[PDB]
Amino acid sequence: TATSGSCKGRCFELQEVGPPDCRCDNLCKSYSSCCHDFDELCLKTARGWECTKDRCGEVRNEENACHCSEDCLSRGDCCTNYQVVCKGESHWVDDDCEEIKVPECPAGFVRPPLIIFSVDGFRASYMKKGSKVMPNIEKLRSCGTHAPYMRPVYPTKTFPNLYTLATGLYPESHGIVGNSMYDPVFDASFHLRGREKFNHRWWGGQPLWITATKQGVRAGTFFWSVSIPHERRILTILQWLSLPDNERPSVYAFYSEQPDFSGHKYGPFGPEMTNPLREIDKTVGQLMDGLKQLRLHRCVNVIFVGDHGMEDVTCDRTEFLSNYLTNVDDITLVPGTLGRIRAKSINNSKYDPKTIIAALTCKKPDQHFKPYMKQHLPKRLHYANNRRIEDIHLLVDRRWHVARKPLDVYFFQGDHGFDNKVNSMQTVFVGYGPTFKYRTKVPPFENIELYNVMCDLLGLKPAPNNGTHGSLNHLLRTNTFRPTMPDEVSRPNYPGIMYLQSEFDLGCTCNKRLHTKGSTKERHLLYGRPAVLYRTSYDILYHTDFESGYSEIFLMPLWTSYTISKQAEVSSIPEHLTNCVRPDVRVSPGFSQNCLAYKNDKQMSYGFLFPPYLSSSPEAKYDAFLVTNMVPMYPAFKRVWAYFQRVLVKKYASERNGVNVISGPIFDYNYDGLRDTEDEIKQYVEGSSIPVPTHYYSIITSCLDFTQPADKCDGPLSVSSFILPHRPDNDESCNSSEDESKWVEELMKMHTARVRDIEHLTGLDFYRKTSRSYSEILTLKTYLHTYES
Ligand SMILES: *[C@@H]1O[C@H](CO)[C@@H](O[C@@H]2O[C@H](CO)[C@@H](O[C@@H]3O[C@H](CO[C@H]4O[C@H](CO)[C@@H](O)[C@H](O[C@H]5O[C@H](CO)[C@@H](O)[C@H](O)[C@@H]5O[C@H]5O[C@H](CO)[C@@H](O)[C@H](O)[C@@H]5O)[C@@H]4O)[C@@H](O)[C@H](O[C@H]4O[C@H](CO)[C@@H](O)[C@H](O)[C@@H]4O[C@H]4O[C@H](CO)[C@@H](O)[C@H](O)[C@@H]4O)[C@@H]3O)[C@H](O)[C@H]2NC(C)=O)[C@H](O)[C@H]1NC(C)=O
Ligand SMILES: Cc1cc(COc2n[nH]c3c2CCN(C(=O)c2ccc(S(N)(=O)=O)cc2)CC3)c(C(C)(C)C)cc1Cl
Ligand SMILES: Cc1cc(COc2n[nH]c3c2CCN(C(=O)c2ccc(S(N)(=O)=O)cc2)CC3)c(C(C)(C)C)cc1Cl
Ligand SMILES: [Ca+2]
Ligand SMILES: [Ca+2]
Ligand SMILES: [Cl-]
Ligand SMILES: [K+]
Ligand code: NA
Ligand SMILES: [Zn+2]
Repeated sequence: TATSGSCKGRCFELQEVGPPDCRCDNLCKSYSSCCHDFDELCLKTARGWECTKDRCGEVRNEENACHCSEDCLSRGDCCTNYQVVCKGESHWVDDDCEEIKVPECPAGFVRPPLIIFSVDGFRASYMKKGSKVMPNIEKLRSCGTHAPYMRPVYPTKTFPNLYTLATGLYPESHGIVGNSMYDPVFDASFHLRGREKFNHRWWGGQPLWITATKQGVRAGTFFWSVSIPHERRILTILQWLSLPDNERPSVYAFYSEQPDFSGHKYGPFGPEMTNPLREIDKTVGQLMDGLKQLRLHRCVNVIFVGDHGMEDVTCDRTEFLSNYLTNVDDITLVPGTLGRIRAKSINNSKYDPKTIIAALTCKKPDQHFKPYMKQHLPKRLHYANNRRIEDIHLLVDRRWHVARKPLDVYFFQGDHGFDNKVNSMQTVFVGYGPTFKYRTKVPPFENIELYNVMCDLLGLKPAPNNGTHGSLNHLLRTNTFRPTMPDEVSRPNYPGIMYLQSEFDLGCTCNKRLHTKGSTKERHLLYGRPAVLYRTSYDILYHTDFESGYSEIFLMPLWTSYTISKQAEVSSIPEHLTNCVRPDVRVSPGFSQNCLAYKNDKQMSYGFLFPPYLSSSPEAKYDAFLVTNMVPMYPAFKRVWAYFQRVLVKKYASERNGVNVISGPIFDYNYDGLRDTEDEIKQYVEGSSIPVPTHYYSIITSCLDFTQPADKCDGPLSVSSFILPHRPDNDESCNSSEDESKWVEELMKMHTARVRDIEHLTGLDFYRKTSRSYSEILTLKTYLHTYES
């Protein structure tokens, strides 16, 4: 570039220029392309950041970092404390909270601006634990809308989380799957240090600044160069807010590398952390004071958000793969608070993923990581459908690291990156301004949801993303998004009695009419039938104790719904009943399973969706053993499922005052988080067309007010759900030799899920017929029961 050009009149210009011009935008530094005089003109520091009484009314000196002259407000370049020191005004933090019912903006503003104030490593518990030293942040939190915590995405690192904030996408979809990555298609490596990360090919989706710009709404920079001091970042935003109407952005971002930087050195709660928290709070105060001087403090919506939390982690708490693998030199590891393994050489024909997994599985009693093939990771992590994610993954216990060899580890006392349900990884959310609610607490929610909300705040249509638009309506005073329930694509058949017993050849070892036309359906289907959102052929089957949507294409239920009261009795299941699976006279032989395929398949057995253990009556129990209630299950998985059905369902009914359960299969052989089509299924029961699920789900709903039984609930609902992997072993559960009471519940907690996760995986839409607002239901569908204290 012709660096001999000048930044005079151009400092922090919003639109980058190309060669031969030199640049004065904030990215110039990152591209070594700033005009020669950029530091001199654009990064002024003279006299620091604060007006003093002696400077009030000064003649303007262009060398100063900020101004205390009479003309500074119209120029938009006063120091943030100018009006306090020189005009007897109060600091924003010292003013009482006053509800902001409507935007109170200068003429020419067409919408309230949005400022995203992002703090790296701001762990959720800082809001309480640091309260005495963060009065500005505490005022935003108490006066605005806040959650107790916000859940990050996995991995709980900066780049994946900030880019999720910007796009509404899971890392597997936006592509920023770690702070370090290898892309095999491009044969390229992304690192925190170096130039490859600047290549646009890494950054997928459509970030908020693009969404805005394409829709005619101007944006400030999102990236801030490390060397631009925070006070200059703030002053820059405030100068941009003073631009003419057709030049001024509507969306802005601030980023702070604190408290993360100090948290890595000192741990999350090291005594050294107080000062960083005070410093960040000071910066918030600068911004708020600056807005108040500009008459924008009741105009702009401020989002105070972190990217992830921070855990205690030390060099000694490192597991070494060289203690497990004889062949450690044949692998490449992406190390730390997660592990990702691939072959060092793609020409090495002796590398074998299975052997690596086996050598890493339950080898030391206290082992502080667990290996997975990525498709076997908990589905809630949504961490598999990208070629940048290695097939072999190590989920590392909180407080630990993994490394390849001890020499890699020859400082830090804090780190992050762990599973996003871990409490130490949670972060913060506050929204303050005219469009957010006043003095309102909202439940915890996921950061994937925020893109849609920022688009709502800006009048933008969001690009397609992984939020559930409307699930955060309860944060907002205005600009809610009101969607319609998706249209049902396939209508059910309602078959009657159409086949005689002797038409079947199952190969098994061997008022009723009111219940078959759906007379207890009100009790067992409490929220309406699920809607099927794709083209298929299915049947609704009614029974005294349960209702099902039976797929003629997959030869099993898509869903099975049943209600269990607090007083339900559990009964024995003798094996002669399990062996004598009965034809369903409503469903053709051709569209049914059989016992022979199971007898022939030495690896596959079967279970039942409605639990025979919880049958209400003799008439009713026969229904539990219908061929249309059977599902393929490996013997190892039947241990898990039997415990859930025999012990856990009744325990949850007792605790919750009844539960409604919807269970069913999931097929996701391509690990994309989406329902498989029939032609994607990789495994059948031997000699048959009976497809093998990759997972089994259950959605367990009750009354939020547990004084009301689940079947007579007048108000909001409570849900917990799971997506259990259908595996042929229990190798994931290192204590699985013990009784199920010692390991199954732990496995289930790990595989906790949102209803929305199940919806993606099944093409079903739940909760169609409740008494509740649709936005309330969408929030319910995004809920995750995390099992953390
Ligand atoms: C979370 O939300 C996101 C956003 O809604 C959901 O992701 C979408 O899911 C769709 C289904 O998986 C997917 O749709 C496919 O789009 C293809 C066009 O894709 C390009 O163009 C779009 C639009 O501008 C762009 O967004 C895409 O961006 C991806 O790829 C670039 C690299 O080019 C990456 O930088 C970027 O990060 C992003 O990667 C992510 O998605 C790709 C898949 O697109 C993954 O490979 C990555 O790992 C990463 O996850 C692209 O630039 C389109 O071509 C597809 O159509 C084919 O396949 C379907 C199969 O059902 C079929 O109907 C079509 O006929 C067609 O078939 C032909 O191609 C097949 C595949 O090669 C072939 O085998 C057949 O024989 C046929 O010839 C399909 O429509 C959409 O791209 C993504 N969007 C994003 C941003 O990720 C996501 O599902 C949500 N998650 C959950 C769990 O709900
Ligand atoms: C609001 C918002 C802001 C930004 C800008 O964010 C940044 N501006 N400037 C820096 C950043 C972050 C990275 N970075 C780091 O120093 C860093 C720090 C810790 C870790 S670690 N180790 O804690 O994970 C890893 C990297 C360099 C400085 C973005 C984008 C997407 C543009 C990044 C999106 C949004 Cl929505
Ligand atoms: C895509 C991407 C690239 C890079 C490399 O660097 C950049 N190259 N090109 C841009 C960036 C930074 C991000 N970025 C902005 O912050 C921005 C700038 C101007 C306006 S504007 N023009 O609307 O005012 C709005 C937003 C868009 C442009 C990074 C890292 C983190 C590696 C820096 C992160 C990302 Cl997500
Ligand atoms: Ca020029
Ligand atoms: Ca799939
Ligand atoms: Cl990483
Ligand atoms: K078998
Ligand atoms: Na085991
Ligand atoms: Zn960090």
